Amino acid sequence: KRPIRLLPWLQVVKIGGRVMDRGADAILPLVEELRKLLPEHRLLILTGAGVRARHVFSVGLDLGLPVGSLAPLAASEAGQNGHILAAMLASEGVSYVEHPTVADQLAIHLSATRAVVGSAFPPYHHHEFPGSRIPPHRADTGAFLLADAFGAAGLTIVENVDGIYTADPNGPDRGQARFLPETSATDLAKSEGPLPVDRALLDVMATARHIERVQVVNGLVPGRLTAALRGEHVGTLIRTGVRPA
Amino acid sequence: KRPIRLLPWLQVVKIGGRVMDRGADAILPLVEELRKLLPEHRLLILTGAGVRARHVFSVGLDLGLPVGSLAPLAASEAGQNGHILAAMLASEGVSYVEHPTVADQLAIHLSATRAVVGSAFPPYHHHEFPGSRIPPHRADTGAFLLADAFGAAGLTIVENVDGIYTADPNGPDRGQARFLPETSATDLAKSEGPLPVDRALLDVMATARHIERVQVVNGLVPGRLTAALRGEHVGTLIRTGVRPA
Amino acid sequence: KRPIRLLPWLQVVKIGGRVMDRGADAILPLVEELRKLLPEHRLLILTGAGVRARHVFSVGLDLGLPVGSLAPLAASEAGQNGHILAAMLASEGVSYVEHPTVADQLAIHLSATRAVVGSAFPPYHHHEFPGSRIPPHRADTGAFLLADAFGAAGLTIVENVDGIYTADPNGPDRGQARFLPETSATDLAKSEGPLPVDRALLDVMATARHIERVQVVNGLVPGRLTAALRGEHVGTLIRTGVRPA
Amino acid sequence: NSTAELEELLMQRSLTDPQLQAAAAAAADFRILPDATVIKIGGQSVIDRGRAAVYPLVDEIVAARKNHKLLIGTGAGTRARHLYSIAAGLGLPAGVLAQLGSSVADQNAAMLGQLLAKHGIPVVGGAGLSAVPLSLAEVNAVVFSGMPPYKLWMRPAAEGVIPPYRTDAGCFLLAEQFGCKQMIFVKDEDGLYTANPKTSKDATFIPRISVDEMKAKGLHDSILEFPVLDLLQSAQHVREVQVVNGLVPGNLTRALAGEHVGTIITAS
Amino acid sequence: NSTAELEELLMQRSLTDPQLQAAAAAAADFRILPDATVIKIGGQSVIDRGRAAVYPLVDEIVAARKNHKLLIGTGAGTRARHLYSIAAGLGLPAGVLAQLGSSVADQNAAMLGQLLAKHGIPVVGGAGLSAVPLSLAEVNAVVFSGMPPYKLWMRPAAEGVIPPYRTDAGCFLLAEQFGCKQMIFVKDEDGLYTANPKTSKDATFIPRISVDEMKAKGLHDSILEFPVLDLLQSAQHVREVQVVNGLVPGNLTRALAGEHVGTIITAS
Amino acid sequence: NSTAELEELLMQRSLTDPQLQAAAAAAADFRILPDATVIKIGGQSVIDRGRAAVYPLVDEIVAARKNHKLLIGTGAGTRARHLYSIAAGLGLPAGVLAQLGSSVADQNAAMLGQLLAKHGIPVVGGAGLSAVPLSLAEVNAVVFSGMPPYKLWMRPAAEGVIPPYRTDAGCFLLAEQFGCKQMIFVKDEDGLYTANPKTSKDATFIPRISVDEMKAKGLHDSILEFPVLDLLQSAQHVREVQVVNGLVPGNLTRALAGEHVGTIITAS
Ligand SMILES: Nc1ncnc2c1ncn2[C@@H]1O[C@H](COP(=O)(O)OP(=O)(O)OP(=O)(O)O)[C@@H](O)[C@H]1O
Ligand SMILES: Nc1ncnc2c1ncn2[C@@H]1O[C@H](COP(=O)(O)OP(=O)(O)OP(=O)(O)O)[C@@H](O)[C@H]1O
Ligand SMILES: Nc1ncnc2c1ncn2[C@@H]1O[C@H](COP(=O)(O)OP(=O)(O)OP(=O)(O)O)[C@@H](O)[C@H]1O
Ligand SMILES: Nc1ncnc2c1ncn2[C@@H]1O[C@H](COP(=O)(O)OP(=O)(O)OP(=O)(O)O)[C@@H](O)[C@H]1O
Ligand SMILES: Nc1ncnc2c1ncn2[C@@H]1O[C@H](COP(=O)(O)OP(=O)(O)OP(=O)(O)O)[C@@H](O)[C@H]1O
Ligand SMILES: Nc1ncnc2c1ncn2[C@@H]1O[C@H](COP(=O)(O)OP(=O)(O)OP(=O)(O)O)[C@@H](O)[C@H]1O
Ligand code: MOO
Ligand code: MOO
Ligand code: MOO
Ligand SMILES: [Mn+2]
Ligand SMILES: [Mn+2]
Ligand SMILES: [Mn+2]
Repeated sequence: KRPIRLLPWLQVVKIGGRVMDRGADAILPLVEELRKLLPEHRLLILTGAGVRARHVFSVGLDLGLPVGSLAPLAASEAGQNGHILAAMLASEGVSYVEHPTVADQLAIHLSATRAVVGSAFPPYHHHEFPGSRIPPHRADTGAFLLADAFGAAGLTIVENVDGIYTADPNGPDRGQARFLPETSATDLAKSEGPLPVDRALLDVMATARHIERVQVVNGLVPGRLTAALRGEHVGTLIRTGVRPA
Repeated sequence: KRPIRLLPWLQVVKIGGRVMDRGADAILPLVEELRKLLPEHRLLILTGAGVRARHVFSVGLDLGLPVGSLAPLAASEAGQNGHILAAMLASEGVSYVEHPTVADQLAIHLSATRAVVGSAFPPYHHHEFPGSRIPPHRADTGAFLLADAFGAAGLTIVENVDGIYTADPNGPDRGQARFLPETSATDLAKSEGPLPVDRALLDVMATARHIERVQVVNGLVPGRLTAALRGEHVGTLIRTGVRPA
Repeated sequence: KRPIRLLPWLQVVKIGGRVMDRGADAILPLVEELRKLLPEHRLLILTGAGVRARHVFSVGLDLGLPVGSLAPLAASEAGQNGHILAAMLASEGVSYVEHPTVADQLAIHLSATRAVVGSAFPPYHHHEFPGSRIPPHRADTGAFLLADAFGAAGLTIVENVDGIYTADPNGPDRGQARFLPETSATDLAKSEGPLPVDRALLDVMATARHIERVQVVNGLVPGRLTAALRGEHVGTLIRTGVRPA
Repeated sequence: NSTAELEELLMQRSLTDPQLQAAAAAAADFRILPDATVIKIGGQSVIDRGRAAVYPLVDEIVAARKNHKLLIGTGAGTRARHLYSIAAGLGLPAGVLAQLGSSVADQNAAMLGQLLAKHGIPVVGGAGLSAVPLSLAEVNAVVFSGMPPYKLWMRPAAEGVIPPYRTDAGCFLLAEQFGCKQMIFVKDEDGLYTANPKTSKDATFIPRISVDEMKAKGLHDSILEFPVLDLLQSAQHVREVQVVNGLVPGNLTRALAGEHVGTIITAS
Repeated sequence: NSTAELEELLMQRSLTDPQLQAAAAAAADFRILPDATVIKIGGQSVIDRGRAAVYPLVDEIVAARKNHKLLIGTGAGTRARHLYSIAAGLGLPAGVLAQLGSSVADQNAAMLGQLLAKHGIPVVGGAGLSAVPLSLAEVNAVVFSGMPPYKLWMRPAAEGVIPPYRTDAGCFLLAEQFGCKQMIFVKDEDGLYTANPKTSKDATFIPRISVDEMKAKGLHDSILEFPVLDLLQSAQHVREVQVVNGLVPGNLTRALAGEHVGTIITAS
Repeated sequence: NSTAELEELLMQRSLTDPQLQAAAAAAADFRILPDATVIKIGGQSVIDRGRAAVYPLVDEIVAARKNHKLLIGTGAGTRARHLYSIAAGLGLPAGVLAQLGSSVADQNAAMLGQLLAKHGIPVVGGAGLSAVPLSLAEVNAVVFSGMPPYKLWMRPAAEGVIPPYRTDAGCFLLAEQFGCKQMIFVKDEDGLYTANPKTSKDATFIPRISVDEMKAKGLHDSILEFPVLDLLQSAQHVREVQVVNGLVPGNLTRALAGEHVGTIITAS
């Protein structure tokens, strides 16, 4: 049978780096919403990287650096977003916790306080996989690997758009972009074209053991994160293909 | 007068590495018993090393390595047992904590949560004492040094046998092995022959300042650990020769 | 406008290294007073260095070492004082926490327990400023930088004298030393002559954003720390020149 | 293409955008340690065997580092299998087993490193660069633990909780990301056979084979972790690997000299 | 004065006592790394520009370390400015921004260090000595991140929340406290001008100037962090610095050879 | 005996079993750093004395490392005694004092190491191997803090809370476990006397003595931590130590050259 759930009562929330990139205008309402959620859920809040990782990719690729060099360079930006977000929640007892602490001591930290913040990137470092010159295991992927390894009650991905569309809704084909209320990871993996989530997220969903659904919701709309953590359908649901025991 | 007690309300429990070696059949009932004890006691749970340290001793000795090399190699196996045991208690808020954290931050960690797990080996590393080719300061010894330094309310040693016998009850002289309900460390130190506890444990008992009795109980019998933590006599009591103030 | 307060509910208490130097006669009553304050306040207790730093300055200066070498050598002594003080409060759930932990994880640690102890020295290390051969950013300075950066509710400096005098009250001009119940940092900075607080404390007070007053009180008189944390005037008040929003 | 066009895509598109992925693929290719060779010393196949296997390899490492820059990774072996068995029986997930396996590879690195210390060769951390550049320049070799640092973020296999990326994968990925010239796996068989030589009488030795040919013969999981074969097909810098028998005296030395001992597995 | 008299003051007086301060000032003066040069490679001015700027400087570093011991610190640049902007807009204080800026300088150190790794030059921690003595003795150079380690204890500026002590200050303080012989800032302009050359048509080049003269001309915050100018006036060991254009091929090499390229800024 | 018989006992018996203990005693004996000498520089006896004592020893270390591989450990001294006094008066246990003493030995290592840094000699961690193999191969010396890492697990003495295993024991144990060829304690007296030379008029110098003879003369706790004498009797590799006066110019140099300055204390 499947492995046990280590932290079955845990809710994992991944905050997009590009949400953080919007600054106070986006972060202050999200922090207020997170504050209200602290008494309702036990939260592991994981931040992605955003635009600064694109800059370091631009420099690193111009220098010729391999994908195992670019991966920790990008992960650093997710960590900086996590320190920023944690600083905003410090007065609620929330702090940033490092990867080794998340890996081995999360249980005690969530006993001390209602939420902690960490980096959503996984620590693949120079052991990132070759193939693409862009690190494949990024913030969505790391957050899901963690949530599923813990057997958490859910993973909610907080985006700067309503969810997944059939095309980039801020891109050249924006006009034909249709919103997808629900999809399966296997269907997404068959599609070509951009997504708001890592392609590697769909791969780790295929080998997942616990998380059956991940919702992508618009963190720029107050209340959607709160609704999503109660299972209300306010963004795109991704079925992982895990089925119940 | 004797040094103060740093953590007088602490109960220290040392889990034998060979108990862990039995796998789920032994570990699951022990984890269930530990879960029930979390609301009753403030627990520092320390794991020993077991059979994997014997393998690394076999390799290391074949390579000629000195006792200061073998000591951290064995300690690593106690740490792995601690990570395994902590993972099983994670949903109760229990995590593994590293040696420096145990040494300097145990008070805050036991304020955050009811129990933590650590390695029972002491960090003697390459400063292990010479003499024997087998590291003398092992899991029983480290657990006692810690319990007595903290001035803890007790140390209970959880074994794969009922207690100490006059001979190895799984050995060649098993037939003449008589169970010892109670003994003194000084008497044990005078005896030759194997024991279920480190010989160095008897030495550190002689210089102990607080712990007057250590009970060795069979962790393979559900309820003996619970009884022992209430001071009920269900295994072998070792009198350290500390006397009350 | 001014930066937000990260930990507005925090009280910071700096314990002079020379108070610690007096040993049990001074430390035991202070520990008893701190114990009684744990249920009243959320405390960050920061220890200074005291006489041992003077010894290492004597050796280091005799060896010709620059001020960036002497700064971490002195900071080590404040850390040792912090470990001593924390050990005395361990049975109350209090532990020493390292500088990186204070900088990034203080919120979660004060959620786990009522108080923590750290080093009052800032981690300037070999990046200490040149000019004086004596490290300028010492225990008072580090404690204030932290308290003001956090936006803490106060910083109280616990001394071996009643407060600031017009001359060293244990020095050659002791006879003309007049007690100063209240002063401003700018006035002190204009005075020449010794003070019981770092000269650099007055400099960081000039750029402070939150802390309006710091009281220096005699930790050798039981009850003055307790009174000072309630805002009662029992030592020297230093006005920083911050004004309310 | 151009740097400006790549930077534009990098700012404006998702990293998943195929157009962005294609422009990044045209970037220049820097090899960080192009003159170094990565060697994996097997845990079960070599170090677990003790003095008779390890001491001759120590002698070869010492002789080889005069003419060759070496990154020497260690396997895990029977103690990791014991830990995997305990943890798997408890229902623990692959991410938990990954950390347990890494401590066994660490133990093996420390034992090998202590035998090499008097020759100046240090044990260094495996996650990245650490003391590698300085040591490679001075003493021409370092020892590291071969387990990848994925810990709780280890990708699970399709079935079971055994971490699929273990010390073959760890050593291979470092060779690949440092752009090393050569990757040698040191095991306890002369190379790849058409069947497991320990449990097959009539297995035939294979001097050279591609990954695709291996898969077409059922040998996907044989002398190398099958995930390593897929990593090899995606590699930018290390497009073949060599598997040699470390129990044959001089086999490592001869492999470093360019002799075709063992089996050469090619990406294509 | 005497050691006994200094020790007496050290035991009996506050460290604030002017008599104690004066006796400590008479102590002998040991230079820890007197033969080394500290170089700062600008973040915005060099590393952010990519290959065209960085690769020639890598070549110069490699050539220079044959005759010169080098401590090479990195700046932060545009990613730090982005982080400062986000955090400042949230009301975060200078001590929080300081830690964010340090991670960008760390990124730049890692990128530069990976280009130098095959030449044996490591990336080392910047807070102090670390692997510096051994590396300087063997491979004659190290790379470090230039941000000072003040973190939440960063002194704020008089106005605003931008950390005033950034990577110019960090590199300068290490040169000063190690007693290095020379401090070279590598930026993207030939040196100091009477006005910002990027936004002024008629700026005039200044080959040599004192800190006091700079302040009398409004140039307190120009090509160097103004706090660095005050640190320089208080310095014991490094009483002048040189600012050179790293985009000019050979400029670093020529500066290390004693050529007066760029601007020499003197403490007095 | 045989490896199989030892492995059988190792699997089947308690480690306390005398038969297992005896078989392990027959194992081969590898010396990790057989050509190195461990030197302890006293805290109270040397470093606390400042320039007049330390600078000549720095010169000797620099001259000696051309012909000798050196591991240089530091003592703690008067600041540790102050900390022990404060903590003991509070009722704190030996395990707490042990950590306090280690920070003073660390301070002394940093001061000594900064005087040696321009000669390439680093300060390294004392718990084990760290940067020792690489540094010993290149610059022939390292500095480390001499306190053992036992921290809260320090064995207490029979009486009192002073840690019995301090920097003499720490340095000795590293010499023993690395299998070094020589262990030299550098103190402030010519060697062992029949009484404490600082408080006895008529003490007689002892050039050579065994541990047993020392105990029969009441000298168990004299110029060396008495626990070190018992460690020496149990040692496998270092069966004698030499105690020399570091205040005599050239005494360390001459001791390294094989001259019998000072006192040789033998295990038997
Ligand atoms: N099919 C799609 N559906 C929705 N958004 C898409 C799609 N394809 C591309 N996008 C783009 O992805 C953007 C989100 O960008 P991205 O996923 O890189 O940011 P992020 O998740 O905040 O960053 P990080 O991965 O660092 O956390 C959306 O604003 C949208 O423009
Ligand atoms: N006199 C004795 N009384 C009881 N058991 C003994 C005695 N002598 C030997 N033994 C053996 O010791 C075994 C326990 O082994 P051991 O003490 O090595 O394991 P452990 O405590 O689980 O391991 P670790 O020390 O790594 O925690 C018992 O099962 C028994 O066979
Ligand atoms: N103007 C002054 N007013 C009061 N005390 C003064 C003054 N000038 C000097 N002092 C001296 O300063 C002493 C306090 O010393 P100091 O400030 O060094 O100790 P501390 O604060 O305990 O140490 P640390 O800074 O390491 O925490 C007082 O006992 C007094 O003798
Ligand atoms: N077709 C095959 N050809 C050769 N060897 C095979 C084949 N199939 C299976 N094997 C077995 O695979 C083994 C190599 O894997 P093994 O795990 O022993 O190496 P390892 O690197 O020591 O692993 P670790 O280092 O993790 O312990 C060989 O000992 C061999 O018996
Ligand atoms: N009077 C002046 N003379 C020369 N340059 C000036 C002057 N005033 C302003 N500058 C500007 O200052 C810049 C140098 O500062 P800048 O922050 O770019 O360097 P940096 O070291 O790369 O910073 P970082 O490393 O933190 O990114 C020059 O590019 C120049 O445009
Ligand atoms: N019989 C004896 N012969 C020689 N010296 C003795 C004797 N008995 C006591 N001593 C004293 O022991 C001292 C050596 O111990 P001491 O603690 O000073 O050395 P240390 O290595 O500097 O200690 P630390 O390094 O921990 O400060 C000598 O200074 C000497 O005065
Ligand atoms: O990172 Mo922590 O381990 O808050 O107790
Ligand atoms: O290891 Mo921790 O220090 O749980 O806060
Ligand atoms: O130092 Mo800690 O981070 O008590 O959880
Ligand atoms: Mn996204
Ligand atoms: Mn036992
Ligand atoms: Mn003071």
